[PDB]
Amino acid sequence: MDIISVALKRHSTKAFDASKKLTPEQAEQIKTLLQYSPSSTNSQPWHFIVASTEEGKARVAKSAAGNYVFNERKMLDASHVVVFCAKTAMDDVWLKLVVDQEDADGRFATPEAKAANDKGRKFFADMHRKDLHDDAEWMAKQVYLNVGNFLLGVAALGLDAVPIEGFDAAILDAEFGLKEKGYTSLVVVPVGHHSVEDFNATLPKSRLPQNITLTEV
Amino acid sequence: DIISVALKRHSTKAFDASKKLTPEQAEQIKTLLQYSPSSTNSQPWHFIVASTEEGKARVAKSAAGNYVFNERKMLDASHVVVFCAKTAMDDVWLKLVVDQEDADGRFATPEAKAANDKGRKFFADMHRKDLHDDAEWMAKQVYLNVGNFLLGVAALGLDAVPIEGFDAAILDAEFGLKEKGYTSLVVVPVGHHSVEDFNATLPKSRLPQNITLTEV
Ligand SMILES: Cc1cc2nc3c(=O)[nH]c(=O)nc-3n(C[C@H](O)[C@H](O)[C@H](O)COP(=O)(O)O)c2cc1C
Ligand SMILES: Cc1cc2nc3c(=O)[nH]c(=O)nc-3n(C[C@H](O)[C@H](O)[C@H](O)COP(=O)(O)O)c2cc1C
Ligand SMILES: NC(=O)c1cc(N2CC2)c([N+](=O)[O-])cc1[N+](=O)[O-]
Ligand SMILES: NC(=O)c1cc(N2CC2)c([N+](=O)[O-])cc1[N+](=O)[O-]
Repeated sequence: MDIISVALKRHSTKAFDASKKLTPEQAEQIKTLLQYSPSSTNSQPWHFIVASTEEGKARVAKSAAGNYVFNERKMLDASHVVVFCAKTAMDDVWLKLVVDQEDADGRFATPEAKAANDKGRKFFADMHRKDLHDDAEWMAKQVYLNVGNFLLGVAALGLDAVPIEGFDAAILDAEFGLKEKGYTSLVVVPVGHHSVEDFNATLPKSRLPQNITLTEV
Repeated sequence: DIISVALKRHSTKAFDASKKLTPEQAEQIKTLLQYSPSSTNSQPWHFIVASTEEGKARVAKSAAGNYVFNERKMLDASHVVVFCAKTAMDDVWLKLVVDQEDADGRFATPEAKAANDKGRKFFADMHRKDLHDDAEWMAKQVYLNVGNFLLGVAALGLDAVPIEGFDAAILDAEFGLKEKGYTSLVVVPVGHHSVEDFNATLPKSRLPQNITLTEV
């Protein structure tokens, strides 16, 4: 069925059925979804942690403490749990890595075309790095775009999920040693299948009317 | 299959100005923008959809400086959507959201409505008072909407291209969204690519998972 039907019917799951795992093929597909999301200048300023074992999810679940105990069950009961992370700083060695990958994938007919791409990426990278001083926020924006792509995609695969901002990033970061690796956790997304306990599965979806949020010209 | 569309979609560099969206597709595009999820269902956004040649030209003005090469995408495309984020989360917006959820029957009792409003106010207060990042927090929700939109339109058989290469100050002044309490973030022309689009035949490139993904 069309994505409009998927968009109108998907929902944030409030409780997962821990016995319903992703199929082996589905496990590979969600990884493909994560990698192929678009990003400004194809910068891909991200890293993903995909927890599928009881041990792995327990380590992620440490972040659902304090005022976030509300999300612990979700992190432990879902089949797979994805931690979306953003680079803490945009370094030149990474920018080079991106251009070389496009080059190796055959996107530049001449060594001038490749040089033109590195320059174009350098323009935006420096605009945020040197002038605006918001490269951390710029990269986080790309990660959130990835989350959006990911949420609709998994729903399209007939999978349930829930985006989570309610977790302790410092706790999660320390658990997986992300700071020293050059990353920071932003959004946690448990994916699997909802249980009968998921009260949100049967409730009507609510959104502000278009006359308030949309202008046609 | 959604994996097929994720692997086949691409950023179109040039649109065929002859291919316009059908009235059904034009409606579906707005449905996608409206139904995207957001933290606490805060929906801190505004969208400007330009379908007329005059409307599109107004948007295209934000690319007259160092972004001249982006004007053609904005004019040749059937529909052009500029994603805007609120500049500040106000109690008036917070009430509109919870009252709308109430109208839509998401609350069984007035206590749940009160609890939902309190839970959202909690997250909203934290960002403006403590973290001092409410503007970026709302902007991130808008980017999440963009991610959802790009996949959605690709699945509809439509071509699109997210554009960051535009002057937000110019675009803001054009549509007066400044006084309205919004800021332009992303421009997304939607339509059908022309035979001229070089990116259409180009292989997609992404870093391998051994670099970006850790399994535990
Ligand atoms: C960035 C982000 C963070 C979220 N964090 C949480 C969370 O911590 N807990 C939760 O139960 N839902 C969370 N949600 C889900 C939203 O509340 C939900 O998307 C919204 O109410 C609309 O409902 P729907 O997703 O079912 O359409 C989050 C959503 C987004 C976009
Ligand atoms: C936030 C954002 C801004 C972008 N801005 C531009 C732009 O100004 N010009 C352009 O040609 N492409 C732009 N793109 C498209 C990206 O360069 C493109 O998604 C990326 O190189 C990956 O290629 P793909 O979209 O074909 O998968 C933008 C993409 C994103 C996510
Ligand atoms: N990687 C790109 O697609 C790209 C290339 C250029 N250069 C070729 C024209 C520019 N830009 O210069 O603004 C901007 C982007 N961008 O996505 O932000
Ligand atoms: N009570 C809820 O079900 C709830 C709680 C949270 N926060 C506390 C974790 C968020 N949210 O943050 O978006 C959203 C919802 N929601 O209504 O979908």
